Order: sequence, then C-alpha cells, then structure tokens
Amino acid sequence: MISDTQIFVALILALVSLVLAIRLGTALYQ
Amino acid sequence: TLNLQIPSPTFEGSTGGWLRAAEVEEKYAITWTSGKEQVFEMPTGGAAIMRKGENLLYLARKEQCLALGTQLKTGFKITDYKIYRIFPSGEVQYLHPKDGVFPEKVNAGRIGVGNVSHSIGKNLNPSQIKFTNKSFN
Amino acid sequence: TAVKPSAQVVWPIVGQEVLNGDVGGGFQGVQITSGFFQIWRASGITSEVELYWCALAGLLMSGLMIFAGWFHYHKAAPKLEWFQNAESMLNHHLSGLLGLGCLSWAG
Amino acid sequence: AGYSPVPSPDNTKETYWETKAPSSQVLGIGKDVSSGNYIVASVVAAVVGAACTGQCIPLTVSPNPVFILGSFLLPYSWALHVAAWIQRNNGK
Amino acid sequence: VAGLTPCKDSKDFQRRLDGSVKKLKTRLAKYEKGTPPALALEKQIERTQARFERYGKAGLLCGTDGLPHLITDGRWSHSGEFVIPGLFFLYIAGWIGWVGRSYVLFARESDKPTEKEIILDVPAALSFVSTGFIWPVSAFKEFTSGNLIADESEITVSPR
Amino acid sequence: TKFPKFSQALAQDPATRRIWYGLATAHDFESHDGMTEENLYQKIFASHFGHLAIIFLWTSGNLFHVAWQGNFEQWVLNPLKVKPVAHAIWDPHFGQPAVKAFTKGGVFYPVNIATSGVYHWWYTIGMRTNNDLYAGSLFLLFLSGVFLFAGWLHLQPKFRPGLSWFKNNESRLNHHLSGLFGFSSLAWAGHLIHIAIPEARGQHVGWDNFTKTLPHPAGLTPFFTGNWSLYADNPDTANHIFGTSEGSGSAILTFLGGFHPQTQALWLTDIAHHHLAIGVVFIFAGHMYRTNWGIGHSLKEILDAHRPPGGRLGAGHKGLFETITNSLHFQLGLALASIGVITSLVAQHMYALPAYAFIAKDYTTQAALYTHHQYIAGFLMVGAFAHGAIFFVRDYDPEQNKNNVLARMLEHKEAIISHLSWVSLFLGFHTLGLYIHNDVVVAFGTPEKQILVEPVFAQWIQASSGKALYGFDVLLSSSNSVATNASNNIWLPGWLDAINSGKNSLFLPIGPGDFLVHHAIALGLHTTALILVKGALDARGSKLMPDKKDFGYSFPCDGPGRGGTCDISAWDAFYLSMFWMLNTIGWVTFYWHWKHVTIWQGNAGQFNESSTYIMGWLRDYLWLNSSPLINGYNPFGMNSLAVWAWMFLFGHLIWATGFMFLISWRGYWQELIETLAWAHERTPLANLVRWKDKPVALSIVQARLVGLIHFTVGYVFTYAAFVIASTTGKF
Amino acid sequence: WLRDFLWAQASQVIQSYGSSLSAYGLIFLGAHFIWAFSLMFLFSGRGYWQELIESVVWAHNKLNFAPAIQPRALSITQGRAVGLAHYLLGGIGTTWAFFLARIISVG
Amino acid sequence: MDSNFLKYLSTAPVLLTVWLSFTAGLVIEANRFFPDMLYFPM
Ligand code: CLA
Ligand code: CLA
Ligand code: CLA
Ligand code: CLA
Ligand code: CLA
Ligand SMILES: CC1=CCCC(C)(C)[C@H]1/C=C/C(C)=C/C=C/C(C)=C/C=C/C=C(C)/C=C/C=C(C)/C=C/C1=C(C)CCCC1(C)C
Ligand SMILES: CC1=C(C/C=C(\C)CCC[C@H](C)CCC[C@H](C)CCCC(C)C)C(=O)c2ccccc2C1=O
Ligand code: SF4
Repeated sequence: MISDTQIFVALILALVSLVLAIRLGTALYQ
Repeated sequence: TLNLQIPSPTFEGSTGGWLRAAEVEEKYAITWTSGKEQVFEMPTGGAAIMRKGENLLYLARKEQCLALGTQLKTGFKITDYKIYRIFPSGEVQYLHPKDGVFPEKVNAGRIGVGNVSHSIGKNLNPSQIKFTNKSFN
Repeated sequence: TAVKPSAQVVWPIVGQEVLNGDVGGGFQGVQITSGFFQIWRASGITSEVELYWCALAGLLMSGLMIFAGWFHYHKAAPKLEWFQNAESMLNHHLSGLLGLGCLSWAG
Repeated sequence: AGYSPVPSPDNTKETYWETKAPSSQVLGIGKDVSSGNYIVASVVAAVVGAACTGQCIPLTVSPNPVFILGSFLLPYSWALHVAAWIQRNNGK
Repeated sequence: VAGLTPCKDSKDFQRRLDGSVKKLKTRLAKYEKGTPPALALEKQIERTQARFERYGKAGLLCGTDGLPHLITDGRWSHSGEFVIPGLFFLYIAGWIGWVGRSYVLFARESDKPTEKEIILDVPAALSFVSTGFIWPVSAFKEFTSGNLIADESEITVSPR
Repeated sequence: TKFPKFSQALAQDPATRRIWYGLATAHDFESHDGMTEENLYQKIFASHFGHLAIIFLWTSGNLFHVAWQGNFEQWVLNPLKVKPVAHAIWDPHFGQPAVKAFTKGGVFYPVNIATSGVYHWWYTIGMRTNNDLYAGSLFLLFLSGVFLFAGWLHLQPKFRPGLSWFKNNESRLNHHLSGLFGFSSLAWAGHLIHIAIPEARGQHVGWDNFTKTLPHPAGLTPFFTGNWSLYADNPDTANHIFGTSEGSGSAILTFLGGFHPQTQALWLTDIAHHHLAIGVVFIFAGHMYRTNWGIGHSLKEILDAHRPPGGRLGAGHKGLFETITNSLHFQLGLALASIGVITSLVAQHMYALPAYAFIAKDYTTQAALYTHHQYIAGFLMVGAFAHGAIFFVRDYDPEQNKNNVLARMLEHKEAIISHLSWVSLFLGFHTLGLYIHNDVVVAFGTPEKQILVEPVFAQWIQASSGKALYGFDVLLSSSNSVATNASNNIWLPGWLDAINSGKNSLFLPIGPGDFLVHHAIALGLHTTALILVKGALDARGSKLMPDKKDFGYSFPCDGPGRGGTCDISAWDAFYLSMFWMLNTIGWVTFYWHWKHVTIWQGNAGQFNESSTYIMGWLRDYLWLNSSPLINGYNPFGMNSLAVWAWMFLFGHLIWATGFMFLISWRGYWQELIETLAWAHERTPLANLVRWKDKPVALSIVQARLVGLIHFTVGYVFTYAAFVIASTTGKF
Repeated sequence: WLRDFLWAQASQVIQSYGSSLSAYGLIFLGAHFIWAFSLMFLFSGRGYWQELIESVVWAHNKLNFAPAIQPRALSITQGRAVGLAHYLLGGIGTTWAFFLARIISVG
Repeated sequence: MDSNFLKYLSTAPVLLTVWLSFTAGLVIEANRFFPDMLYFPM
C-alpha cells in the first residue's frame, strides 16, 4: 500500500535530517 | 658519570629482561661494588652471580633497579649502588643517590617540593575551586 | 537388589520424620550413598555384631592415635635428624605400610 | 565561586525571617492589609466556601459555576487566617 | 470472618486433613502391625489429627486454599496470632540487648576490656543475665537519668 | 594523540586506557579542558536538541516500518485475532525452516510480532490506514530535521543563549507548566475530540475534513453559552463496536468512569475530559511565577521565607535557590527521581487501567510494557541518586548552605544511614525467615503450619475504593456512606462495575503471597536506598577517607593502607546499588508476571498457594513457564520462539561473562598481558606488526563498569526473552 | 544441556516436597541462597562496608556503648576467601542436592 | 578445676557454642512437648 514514491520521499527527508545531524555534530564537536 | 665498561653479574639469560621499549624510550642501569662473588636474585626473575668488584646491570624500570638496590642493601651489605637512566640519544642521567646521600636522611641543599602549609582538613572544596584556577590547597 | 541401603535415622521433632523414608526391609531411614554396605559385604561381614566390633576397633585406634600425638609432642618428640630420613621413610612406607597392608588384605 | 550570578525577578526582596512572624513582605500585594481585614476575610471565605461546597457535595451533571467558584474560598480562608496571624504579630 | 471463613468449618481444611491422613495410612499399609515403622506412622497420624483439631478450635481463619491465615492488624480477637507473640519476642530481645550492653560497660571499666570480651567473666555475665528481667524499667531509668543517650559533641563523626 | 580532544591527560596516555577513558568521559563536560559555564550550558542545550531529534527519528522509524512492512490495515478489522507485526526480517543466515517459522501475521515474508503496543495505541488515537502512519512518520522526520537545525543554530555566535537566560527559573517554569504541559494536554484533548472519537465512531476526520466536520452537533454554542453539560449527553452505548458507528453516542466530554465494555479500556470521552481539565489546571499553575510584569512569585523569596519558627529545620530553605540554580547535578537528580516515580506510576496504572482498545487482551504486550517501564524506573532512580552524590562531591557549598535542610541532612547522615540499615535488616531477616519457615513446613508436608498473613491493609484500601470481595463496608463498598452518596451520580456506577468484575486487572485480589512479596519489594527498595543514600552522604568524606571530595566521585580506591579501601567511592556505591536495583526490579516483575499469568490461565489458586514459599516460585513459575521458551528450538525442529531461546542463552552468557570482570581484578590480567606483549614482540613474522597503543589491562573502575554492563545486559535480555517467549507460548 | 539435562532432571529435586527427598529440595534452595550470598563478598569491596560499620558504630555510641574490640570490615583477602568459600559451598551443594534427588528418585 | 581450663571454657567460641546448644535444646524440647504452636492460645 505504501508506494515506492512515498518511500523515496521518506528517504529524501531522512537524508536532509542526516545532513543537519552532521552539521550539529560538527558544531557540538567544536 | 657512568662507565659503560663495567662487567656484568654473569647472568645466564631470561625472558624477563628489557624489551624494545628500552631501546626506544628509556633503559635504566645500576652499578655497584661487591666484596666477593655472591648469588643474588634478579628483579626480573632467576639467580645471578655478582662479581668481585664493580658490576653493571641493565633493567627496564627504575622500580626494578631500586628493588635490586634494596636487595643489595638489606640481604647483602652493599650500599654504593648508583642508578642511571639512558635514552637512545645516549644521554645518561643520574638518579638514585641524587645528592650522593640516600633520601632517607636529611641533607643540606634540598628544596622542599609539594609541601603544604596546613593540614588536609583545610583543603578547599571543588565547589569553591570550580570555574576558577584556584587550587584545592 | 530390593532394599535401599540406609544407616541414618532422624528424630520426630518438627515433622522431619518424613525424611525416614521407606528404604525397605521393614526399615525406614535416610538412604545412604557412600557404599559402606557393599564394602562390608565384600569384606565378608554378615552381622551387626561384627560391625559393633569394627566400631570398637575404630574407637580404640582413634584413642591410640590421639595418645600417640600427645606423646610425640609432649613426651618424646623426634628430632630434625629423625624427620629428615627420606630414604628410610620411603623404604618403610613402600614396603611396610603399603606392601604389608595389601598383603594383609590379600590374606 | 566562579558560578554566574543567579538572575531573580524584579523587585525581589529578602523574606528570610528568624523573628516571631515574617516581615509582611511575604504577603505581597496584601502586605498593607489590616489584621482585622484578614480576620473578617478568612471568616467570610470559610463560611461561603463551606456553604458552596455543601451545595455541590452530591455533585450533579450540571453544577453551578458560581458555587464551584465560591467553593475555592475554603482553601483561600486558610491562607487568609495565616496572614491574619502574620499581620497581627508584625504590629498590625 | 474478617474476609475469610473459620477454619473449623472449612471443606478445604477438612480435605487437607483427609489427604494428610490418607498419605500416612498408605505409607502405614506396607508395614506389619506393632513394628517400629507402624508405631511411628500411627503416631504421625495422631499428631496430624491433633494439630488439625487444635487449629480448628483455636478460632483461626482459613482461606480458599484451606490453610490458616493470620490477621495481624491489631484486632483483639486475633491478638494471639501476632501481638502477644510479638510482645514475648520484644521482652526476650530487650532482655538480651540490655544484658549485653551492661556487660559491654562492665568490660569497658576493666583492666583489659578486650580480654574480657574474648575470654568472658561468666560470673558477671550471669549477674547481668539475671538483671535482664526488668529491662524495660531499667532501660527507661537509664534514659531519664541520661546514662543511655550520649551527647552529640561526645560521639565521633566523619567530616562533612 | 588528539583523540580525547577534551583531555590532554588522556591524549598523552601511551596505552589503550586513553581510548577507553575518552569513550567513557566524552559527555562529562564539566571535567573537560578549559570548560566555561557558558560553553557548558550551550553545549548541553545543543545536545538536548540532538537528543530530541533522535527520539523523533526513532518514533518515525517505528511508524514507517509498521506502515511499510506492517499489517495495520488488516489488524484494525479483527484486532483481537490478528497478531501485530513490527517489521520484516531479512537475515541471510536464516534457513528455510526459520523463514517458514517466522512467516506469520497474515503476511508472506518473515516478520517480527510487535510487543510494544504501538498498534493499539495508534488505533485508539485514530489511525486507520497505512497512509496515516506514513504521514505521521513524514511529520516526525520533518520535526527531527527542525530540531537538529535548532540545535545547530543555537550554537552560532549571535544565537548562543546567555547564562542569565539559562538560569531564568521563573519564565522557564511558567512556560513549561502552561504551554509544554498545559496547552499541550489541551491540544491533546482537541485531537481526541476532533479525530480520535469520530474515528472511534466510524466517521473519518482529517485535515481535508476537520474544518467542516463538527465534533458535536451543537458546535461550540454549549461552550460559549455556559451549558457545558450538553457535551456529556448521549455517551457511547455499552454495545458500541469501537471504530464503527453502531452503538455510538454524540458526547465529547464525560466522566462515566470505568472501562468501555467491548474495548475493555477507558472511555475516550473520559480521556478527552481528563486532558482538557489537566490542561486548564496546568495553564493556571503556569501563571504563578514572576516574569517581565509585576504579578507572580519569586522562588528565592518563597524558599527564604519558608522556615518553621520552631527552628526544627534550622535556616529552613535559605540558599537552596542558589544551590539548585548553580548545580546542574541537583536539577538532574530531582528530574531523574521525579521521572522515575512517574514511569513507575505509568507502569502501575497502565496495567490496572488500560487506556488503549484491546490492549488488555494482548498479554505479551502488557507484560512487556510493564517490565520495560519498571526497569526504566529503576534505572532513573539509580541515576537520580548517583547525580545527587555527584552534586555533593562537586557543587555543594557548605558556607552557602549554612545550617539549612541540606546541611542538616549531612549533619545527621549517621542517624539516617544507621536507621536505614536497621530497617533493611529488619525487613530482610523477617521476610526471608517467613519464606524459609513456609518452605520447611511445606517440605515436611505440613503446609497448614505456614505463616500466611492476610494483607488486610491493602484489602481495606481496595474495599474503600469499592471492592466488595472482602467484607469491610468502608467507604465505597458501603452503599450508605457519604463517599458513595457524593459520587453516586458521576462516576461511581461505572467505577464499581469495573472494580467488582474479575475480568480486569483493576485492584487484583491479594493474599498472603502478595503480602510476602510486597515485603520483599519493601526490603529491596530500602536496601537500594540504603546503598545510594550512604554513597551520597559519605561522598564528601568518611572516617576512613575524610578528604574524599578532593579525590572526586569515581576514583578507584585509596590503597591497602588503612586496612583496605576497596570500593570507597560514591561511584562504587552506585555500582553496588545497580545490583540491588536489578534484584528489586526482578522481584517486582516476577511478581507481576506470575500473578497475571496465573490469572490469565484462570488458575489463580496456583499463585495463591505456591507464592508462599520459594520452591513455589522456582517450580511453578520459572521451571514451569520456561518450557516453551527452551523448546523454541530442539533436535526435532524449531519455531518462532527460537530467537527468544537464543536470546535467553545469550543473556545467560553475558551475565556470566560480567561475573568475570566483577570477581577477577586487575593485577592478574596486567601480569598476563605483560607476557602476551613479550610473546608478540619475540614472535617472528608477527613482530613485523607493532601496537601503537601499549596494550594494558583494564583499570579498576573500568573493570567494575564493564562487569556491571555485562551483568545488566544479561539480566535484561534473559528476562525479556523469558517474559515474551513464555507469554507467547502459553497464550 | 539447559533443557534436556538441567531443566529436565531438576524435576525430581523441585518436586521433592512432602517426600523423603524434601531435605534434598530444601538443601537445593539453601545452596542457591549461599551461592548468591557469595556474590556480595565477591563483587564488593572493603571501603563500603567499613563506612557502613562507621555509621552503625555511631548508632551504638549514641546509646553510650560499643565493643572494646573495634568492629572492622573483613580484610580484602578475607573478603575474597569468604566469597570463594560461599561460592563453592553453594554451587557444590546445589549439585549435591540435584544429583542425589534425581538419582535416588530414578534408581 | 584448673583456672586455666576454666578460662578456656570461658573463651568466646566455647561459651557461644554451649549457650546456643542450650537454646536449641530449649526450643527443641518446647516444640517436642508443645508442637505445632502457630499461635498463642487465646
Ligand atoms: C538524562 C539524564 C542524564 C544525564 C543528562 C546525565 C549526564 C551525565 N552522567 Mg549520567 N546517569 C544517568 C542519567 C543521566 N546522566 C542515569 C539514569 C544514571 C544511572 C544509570 C547515570 C549514572 C551516572 C554515573 C554513575 C555517572 C554519570 C556521569 C554523567 C556525566 C558524564 C557522562 C559520561 O561519562 O558519559 C558516558 C559515556 C558513554 C558513551 C556511556 C557508555 C556506557 C553506556 C551505559 C552503554 C552500555 C550499553 C551497551 C552499549 C549496550 C549493548 C547492547 C547489546 C545488545 C550488545 C554526565 C553529566 C558520570 C560523571 O561524570 O559523574 C561525575 C558518572 O560517573 N551518570
Ligand atoms: C520466632 C520468631 C522470630 C525470630 C526467629 C526472630 C529473629 C530476629 N528478630 Mg524478631 N521479631 C519477631 C519474631 C522473631 N524474630 C516478632 C513476632 C516480632 C514482632 C514484635 C519481632 C520484632 C522484631 C524487631 C522489632 C527486631 C527483631 C529483630 C530480630 C533479629 C535480631 C534480634 C536480636 O538481635 O535480638 C537481640 C537483641 C538486641 C540486639 C537488642 C536490640 C534489638 C531489640 C529487638 C530491641 C528490643 C526492645 C526495643 C525497645 C524495641 C523497640 C521496637 C520499635 C523501634 C519498633 C532476629 C533475626 C531485630 C532486627 O531485625 O534488627 C535488624 C529487630 O530490631 N524482631
Ligand atoms: C511554551 C513554551 C515552551 C515550550 C513548548 C518548551 C518546550 C521545551 N523546552 Mg523549554 N523553554 C521555554 C519555553 C518553552 N519550552 C522558555 C521560555 C525557556 C527560557 C526561559 C526555555 C528554556 C529551555 C531550556 C534551557 C531547555 C528547554 C527544553 C525544552 C524541551 C524539554 C524536553 C521535552 O521535549 O520534554 C517533553 C515533555 C513533555 C511533552 C511534557 C512532560 C512529560 C511528562 C512526563 C508527561 C507525560 C505525558 C504523557 C502521559 C506521555 C505519553 C505519550 C504517549 C507515548 C502515549 C521542550 C521541547 C530542553 C531541551 O530539550 O531543549 C532542546 C532544554 O534544555 N527549554
Ligand atoms: C542472596 C544473596 C544476598 C544476601 C542474603 C544479602 C544480604 C544482605 N545484603 Mg546484600 N548483596 C548481594 C547479595 C545478597 N545480600 C549482592 C550480590 C550484592 C552486590 C555486591 C550485595 C550488595 C550489598 C550491599 C552494598 C549492601 C547489602 C546489604 C545487605 C543486607 C540487606 C538487609 C537484609 O536483608 O538483612 C537481612 C539479612 C539477611 C537476609 C542475611 C541473613 C542470612 C541468614 C538467614 C542468617 C542466619 C545465619 C545462620 C545462623 C548461619 C549458620 C551457618 C554457620 C554454622 C556457618 C544483608 C546483610 C546492605 C547492608 O549491609 O545493610 C545492613 C548493604 O549495604 N548487600
Ligand atoms: C561465561 C563466562 C565467562 C567467559 C565467556 C570467560 C572467558 C574466558 N575466561 Mg574466564 N572467568 C569467568 C567467566 C567466564 N570466562 C569468571 C566468572 C571468572 C572469575 C573466577 C573468570 C576468571 C578467569 C580467569 C582468571 C582466566 C579466565 C580465562 C578465560 C579465557 C579462556 C580462553 C579464551 O580466551 O577463550 C575464548 C573463548 C571465549 C571467550 C568464549 C566466547 C567466544 C565465542 C565462542 C565467539 C564469539 C566471537 C564473535 C564472532 C564476536 C563478534 C563481535 C561482533 C561482530 C558482534 C576467556 C577470555 C583465562 C584466560 O584468559 O586464558 C587465556 C584466565 O586466565 N577466566
Ligand atoms: C494523593 C493521594 C491519593 C490516594 C491516597 C493517598 C494517601 C495515597 C494520597 C497521598 C499520597 C501521597 C502523599 C504520596 C506521597 C508520595 C511521595 C512523597 C513520593 C516521594 C518520593 C520521593 C523520592 C523518589 C525521592 C528521591 C530522592 C532523591 C533521588 C534525592 C536525590 C538527591 C540527593 C541524594 C542529594 C541531594 C540532591 C538530591 C537530588 C535531592
Ligand atoms: C558483607 C561484607 C562485609 C561485611 C561483613 C562482615 C563484617 C562479616 C561479619 C559477620 C559476623 C561477625 C559473623 C558472625 C555471624 C554469622 C551469621 C555466623 C557465621 C560465621 C562463622 C561461621 C565464622 C565485609 O566486611 C567485606 C569486606 C571485604 C569484601 C567484602 C565484604 C562483604 O561483602
Ligand atoms: S584491591 Fe584493587 S582496589 Fe582494593 S585496594 Fe587493592 S588495589 Fe585498590
């Protein structure tokens, strides 16, 4: 019932969150 | 100074001797004069025969050197043992009888290091020395 | 092959008499697992009288041993030269103790 | 000792007291109210709150809002009588 | 009656008694009459029956499981279950503690208190043991005279 | 090296201790090099943002997997018969038998059956389709991104908060009570009224429909007219099929009390009213403290003012304002203790009063949730006490706390610790003695000689709440009581129906076994508290080490000098309290699981009779219920419980491994590793390779921690496997 | 091993109550108790117990009495020895009861 | 009797063993003559 397009949108949001997580990790590491 | 030509106490060899860290970082040495050929215990393990005269021995740790020195002082009556530390550069240093007299007896010239001017009960609290450069003394 | 060996009986105080199980042979007690019954059967004991005599011999030997300990500490204590006889102590143990023990047991 | 100063709200006074009674700054907006005023307020609040509670003890499916509001005067009366004491022993 | 039924009229209690007696009788059936095993099992049966009868008459309450339950709330109808036994304990325990403390002080004021504590002075110990029978009034007398509680400034304490 | 960038003392270590300690001290910011208070607070703020993002991502992953590999849509049809699947299994190690054994849930691929209850939770909320779950997961991903961006932003130079802002207590308290708690619960009530209840009555309401769909036929006129009772008229009938319009009502707010008949859970209207009421209460509570305007209180003023004139508390609460505001460890301890109590309450109340539809009949889910939350509660309580001890070591200022309540606690710590030890010994001696007495008499065949004490106090409390099973006739069991007459026409009918039916876990009947296990729990709580309180109070010093605060919180020891000083630290007190906390929660969860298992199979008499002696627990609970678990796989085949059997043995293994670190200490291993290093250096073809960090044995504190971690993992995994597998194999 | 040996063969010892092996069942439980009790000594250290004894000695001193022989926690070596002794006693006693109950039931 | 032997009997372990054996005998005889007393009879 969950389509591949839906899963791809979820993956894109996950990638955005990963980029933001890397940014936060760097800022905290400083 | 240390003379590297002093013979050694005719040890038979062991696996407790110094390792690559001795050649890379630090290697301690102990020299002592013996009136006769006795049998002593190596701090690394096993028995060795000290020579009549001057004996030089190499170890990996100052604690091993000082344990051997204590054995000589107590078991035997040898108290002329000197301890040195050798770096790969070859910069021998003199350590144990630093001022020519053992630390257990006071000697003129020494400066007190690490002495505090109160009892332990007068130490400050970590809350008082927090976010500051003060010392708990 | 039918009655379970038993040589211990408990007193009926707080219901512990349940431990006196029906081992067999008109007897109820605590089943034993030390093999003493088989030891005695091999030895040829066939009566409680012989076991009483065995107990008497054991008690007499215990008394002899305690007396010997006291005597050899307080009355006649052997010296270090006596103790340091490895050759004699092994000869006597091997021949006398072990050899004569197994010879007497063979008899 | 290196802790940052602790921020407190504006007009924060010292209310610590070892006297017989607090300093009447503990009562805030009611610091200037009279002890007799507090006594009468406490008695009236207790009576009204008890009455409005009794009017609602067998709570129905449609309780009266005014009775609900007035029932909150019984707890209020306690504070008022405590204040009366404080203000009586602070000189008023 | 509190939340349970009296044990004297409980089918569960009667069933438990019957089961115990039947187990004992089954064990007895395999032993000749008059032999020590038969006598022992008959005595066990008698003891079981006496125990159940006494429990029934004691007024104990029994639950659905058929076992007596104890009402340790303070009810005077069930004092014998916890309170009176508890009073007997407290009496004995206070006796022990009072005499032990007395002997500790006695040894404290001796030439070698440690010797008196490892090798006891049993005459004085028996003296204190005897004294222990009025420990409640004696302990309260000590408390009121101030010989029991030590001052805060006379007890060693670690630094804060 | 530059691994522990926050500690040169570790960066300069030539051994593996550098790596280990850099791992274990990464989050102790206060101890880091050149740490200022502002940097500390700002880093904590950003770390909180990251933690919230992690939580959102975790819940989003749950929702996404249930939407993608789940059977939610076919579970909402027959929730009492369909097993909820958590996620699909793709393990290249499975054999065909394993794939077939795990292919369940009506799906056609191996799956895991959820034990978290998320299915019931979401169904109750109003989720019906997989698209709803997918949208929720998308929103939670977006929220995680937003919070990560917020954390990054608030570390920027012009956005980094100040300490005057971090220490602003009044504004934070007002906002957390009013908005975070109050308005948040008000919004939950709004959700329950606009979506959950219509969805439970078969009317779909979503973003495309909620602006045109009235939650109530009267609209908001009853609200804005003062006729609020119109929102309670016409509740759902007793024959309401949850999720359908058959038997539904029109009420949106009520106080029926008790449980919905079909779902066996609390009324959704009751939940909505609960949340609305607590929301307005919290909004009121959030207006107490002073802010940029003149109204309100000041916590400093209140604390300083509160000193009883009798002087029995000394200076009262003077200085506590500064102490708490300047000590993050004091705040951490308070928060951890409160959250621990609340999660225990969550566990205790959520099994007695289920709130989700059909959750009560998911036996494995209920046991899993209860065990989960009790273990979390115990962890949180241990942490609260550990951080109280850390506060005493680090942040305590005696001159500031001159003769206030805290200083008085330290003053009579000896009395506190001695009385706690006495009560612990009291409880232990007598509880264990009664258990052994019962064991011996039952063993000798005289169970009638057992000491069985009826928990008449707890039974009296139950009867007061309205349980007629025991004859007490106190407050609500009494039909002529004022308590009964006051609530007879609001909630008492439904509440009595719920309490006096044996179909639920609400106020389960109790007996002497419950009495004994309760006193065992009391012993456990008191002994864990003893260890933790002693650690906290002796953290600053003792007669043995009267200068412990100089050495800190988690030093190894003080040597064999004064007769031996092993485990002389507050950290070591925590380390032992963690064994005791694992023991107490084990007892609690054993009691819960056995009682509920016996009730579920209907043989409550088994518990009532065997709970009175320890052989009963060992035989009729562990030995009896371990059969399906240990048969998960056997020489004759395997089933889905094979994973739980494997995890059972895994827990046993890691537990026994932790025993290694806890019994064997450092010197032996350091003298063994020396020989190992010698061997490597003198082995040809392997001396070509050389360690860059000198291989050393584990430190004393490190070994204690590692053994504790292994012990805890074994504990938790073993009991998780046992509980879930036994429940799933019995029902 | 866990199922077909321990779980399977522990039935005889755990169902021994009311029989003549009820002693074996009780000893099974007691040996478990002692084995667990050993872990208190094995996992712990002397400093904690010396401080607890300090608090208890304060309690005793508050009543104007305390032993002339000052109470001390066990030495480190003695604590290890006590832990090991209780560990061995508990484990061997558990195996003792298990073996004897099982074999006497099935033989 | 020898005073040294009496002191040896007065030593702590001997006294503890004798006293606890006496107490065990007391309890055992109490349970032998008045068995199964789960309650104080009232
Ligand atoms: C939200 C609450 C909270 C917060 C903010 C903190 C914050 C802090 N705690 Mg902690 N603490 C908490 C809860 C909290 N704690 C709780 C609940 C407990 C009780 C268990 C503790 C107990 C505790 C102690 C005893 C100590 C701290 C310390 C600290 C400080 C240093 C942290 C550190 O060293 O990280 C550690 C870094 C890690 C990476 C942790 C590694 C170990 C964890 C537990 C993982 C083990 C599980 C394993 C990986 C799972 C395997 C799975 C299996 C399937 C294979 C720091 C201020 C230390 C300190 O500085 O004291 C002065 C300290 O000594 N805390
Ligand atoms: C056959 C049953 C039985 C058995 C085997 C035991 C065994 C024990 N009890 Mg006892 N106890 C029993 C029944 C039993 N109890 C009952 C029925 C009650 C209810 C009244 C109690 C109430 C009780 C208490 C209140 C205490 C014990 C304690 C103990 C233990 C130590 C006793 C001691 O050292 O005495 C030797 C005596 C001393 C060392 C002197 C000091 C201690 C005693 C008990 C003081 C007595 C007087 C005092 C004024 C009482 C104030 C009590 C109040 C604070 C509640 C010991 C394992 C003690 C314990 O566990 O401590 C950790 C303890 O404090 N028991
Ligand atoms: C209305 C305004 C507001 C709001 C909504 C928040 C919200 C928050 N602030 Mg706060 N904050 C505010 C104003 C506000 N703040 C102000 C004005 C200041 C400055 C004075 C601060 C200063 C500040 C700091 C310094 C920090 C926060 C933090 C936080 C977060 C706390 C952790 C959390 O999410 O707990 C969630 C808690 C709840 C949802 C409610 C309480 C939970 C209890 C247990 C009830 C449980 C409910 C229910 C039964 C659960 C079941 C649900 C389901 C599974 C069935 C949170 C997002 C911390 C953080 O994480 O920052 C990122 C933090 O470090 N705030
Ligand atoms: C089953 C194992 C076990 C047992 C029995 C105990 C017992 C105890 N622990 Mg615990 N403990 C354990 C495991 C155990 N622990 C483990 C694994 C750890 C982790 C290292 C700890 C860590 C720990 C700490 C850190 C502390 C305790 C404390 C206590 C006491 C709690 C109060 C109590 O129950 O008193 C009742 C007493 C008992 C249950 C034991 C009595 C045993 C028998 C029944 C008494 C009779 C003896 C008998 C006559 C001897 C005959 C034999 C002889 C002939 C040789 C008590 C001494 C606390 C304490 O000391 O509080 C005062 C404390 O601070 N424990
Ligand atoms: C179950 C508990 C347990 C375990 C696992 C071990 C393990 C060990 N002990 Mg023992 N030990 C224990 C309890 C245990 N002990 C206890 C309670 C004590 C205290 C008395 C001791 C005290 C002790 C001492 C004093 C000594 C040992 C020794 C040893 C070693 C034996 C030889 C070896 O290395 O085998 C290796 C085999 C294993 C560790 C078994 C598990 C490994 C499995 C089969 C493989 C898993 C690997 C896996 C693929 C990893 C993947 C990681 C990731 C991808 C997930 C080993 C590390 C001796 C030693 O070190 O000799 C060299 C030694 O001197 N132990
Ligand atoms: C309301 C209601 C309903 C039904 C009837 C009933 C009578 C129950 C009635 C009343 C209920 C009441 C009064 C309930 C009481 C519950 C209470 C008081 C719970 C409190 C629990 C306390 C806990 C965990 C405390 C933990 C403390 C900790 C970590 C302390 C750590 C600390 C240490 C060690 C050093 C200093 C710093 C710090 C952080 C403080
Ligand atoms: C519990 C515990 C204590 C406290 C225990 C003490 C002080 C033991 C004292 C017990 C009493 C004095 C023994 C007498 C009572 C016993 C019930 C009888 C059995 C003992 C005899 C057979 C010797 C330590 O001192 C300790 C020290 C080092 C490592 C671990 C531990 C440790 O685990
Ligand atoms: S044993 Fe290890 S911990 Fe205990 S004192 Fe000796 S060194 Fe410190």
